[PDB]
Amino acid sequence: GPVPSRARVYTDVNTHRPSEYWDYESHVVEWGNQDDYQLVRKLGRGKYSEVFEAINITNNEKVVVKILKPVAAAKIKREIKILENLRGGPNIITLADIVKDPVSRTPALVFEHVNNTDFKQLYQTLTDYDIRFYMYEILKALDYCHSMGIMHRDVKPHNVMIDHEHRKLRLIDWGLAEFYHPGQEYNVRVASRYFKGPELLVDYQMYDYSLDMWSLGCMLASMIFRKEPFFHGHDNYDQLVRIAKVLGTEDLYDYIDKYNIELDPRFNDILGRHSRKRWERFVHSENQHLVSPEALDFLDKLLRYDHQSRLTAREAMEHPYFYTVVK
Ligand SMILES: O=C1NC(=O)/C(=C/c2ccc3ncccc3c2)S1
Ligand code: NA
Repeated sequence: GPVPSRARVYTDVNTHRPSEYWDYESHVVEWGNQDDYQLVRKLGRGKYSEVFEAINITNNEKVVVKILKPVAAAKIKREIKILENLRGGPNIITLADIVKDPVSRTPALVFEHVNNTDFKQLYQTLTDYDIRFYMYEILKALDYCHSMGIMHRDVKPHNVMIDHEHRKLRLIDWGLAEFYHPGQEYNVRVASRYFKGPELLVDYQMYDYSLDMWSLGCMLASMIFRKEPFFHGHDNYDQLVRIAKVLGTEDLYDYIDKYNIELDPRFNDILGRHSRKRWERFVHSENQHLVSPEALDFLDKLLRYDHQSRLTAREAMEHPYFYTVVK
């Protein structure tokens, strides 16, 4: 069968912890007072939640309330525990409270409010400097959660809240996040289509933090090339074909060979044969001011089939692309 894989950083962080850190099922929630929060406006609906702007009437500060659906099948406890474990980390959304919603009767998570324009609305208008600046801020969040034994598994523009006026960023929606345990096989039905790593698309379950670095690379490519999304698959199958048209098929087949993966036979009729395109093929008059040799080398080192070969978040922060950003 498939050959096993282990993360090359933060491999055993959870194994050394007391079980309370990662055994989210045994976590006992401390409840706040639902009357502290008055709902202001409906912001939108998640797959398992509904999200509202609200006011904390005890300090009159804006907050956001995420009321979870009872269809969660025990997944509420995981998100709560992960949010509490990561609270205070750089650029991690702050869980301010947990209350029991009086109408739905499910847990409602209370977050700090971010005066964002949501990143997907903004990330196609940024200057070269601002792409580098905000990418570095996202990397602070990812290295923090990875170093804490957690993979986000849903990195995408919608899940990065950016207050562009104040140049502040928060990584949100930890509802798909999971604790990394070496040797564990995970569900591949995570992340959003355009940001899914090759490991998910080829059904390789023993993945790790490096999944988030693929998703980050997809965001970077969309920003520097002004192409939304960069890999524009019509479904999960065509998604891998779109990747192969850029990265080539012989490296894909080498990845499959290395991990002893049984490629879904459906790919035989759609993958074709493709050679890697040099990154300069995607440069044009409208995006060339966002492209530099450093940007292309950095992207090249994120968007690799082999999850063990991609830059880690800390390696990424060391890259020359960020030498221009004030630290
Ligand atoms: O589905 C979700 N999961 C989260 O973790 C969310 C967090 C969040 C935080 C702050 C916000 N500020 C303004 C507007 C929306 C906001 C949303 S929404
Ligand atoms: Na820097």
